[PDB]
Amino acid sequence: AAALQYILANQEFLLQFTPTLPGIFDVFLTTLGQPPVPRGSFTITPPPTTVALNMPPPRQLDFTDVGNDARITCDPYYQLAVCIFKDGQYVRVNPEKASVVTNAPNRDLHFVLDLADNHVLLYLCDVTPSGLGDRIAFPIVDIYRIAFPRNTPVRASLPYTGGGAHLTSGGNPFMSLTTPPAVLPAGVALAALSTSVATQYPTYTLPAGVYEYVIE
Repeated sequence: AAALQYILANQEFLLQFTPTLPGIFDVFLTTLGQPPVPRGSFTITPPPTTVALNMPPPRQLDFTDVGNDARITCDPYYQLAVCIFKDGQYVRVNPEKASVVTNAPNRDLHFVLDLADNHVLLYLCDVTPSGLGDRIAFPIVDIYRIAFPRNTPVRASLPYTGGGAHLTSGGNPFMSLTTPPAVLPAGVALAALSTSVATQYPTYTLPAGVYEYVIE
């Protein structure tokens, strides 16, 4: 926005300008006959854009399809804003699990928990440009801190395309991360909701159980 109000008595023009784009604007003299002479330079200014993740409000771990509300405090620039990296650029999040949704307080993230997150960190990331992370990315430490209770099941999905056979309940191997037939016990079953960073193998449910999230 630019606003221009003519004030006779005062010989002044009110200038309301938006701090947007870096730019240093050159102004020239107006009075009648319009003589060749400049006055100087006016500077337009880049915006404060901060994006901050806020805690899931209940102390409760929604390891289901509903997941949980990890709110965002953002200056209104970008929606559906979770990312990681792809050979040289950045690779966009699974669309099921990373639902930044609704005309709630600010930006509301309803994120489906997954053990994947033991061998992987995501960033809350600038969407709007044809390039990711210009108006920053928020390293989402908050989500990585996944807990393993022995009363609500734990869902695990292919954390990346490498060999995670070492998925273990006190040592014993289970539904290993990428292997020709995994050891599916009587408390495990595969999660139709393909909440996996990768295509090859989708999410499964491990039971009420503590599992060592390890690679080879």
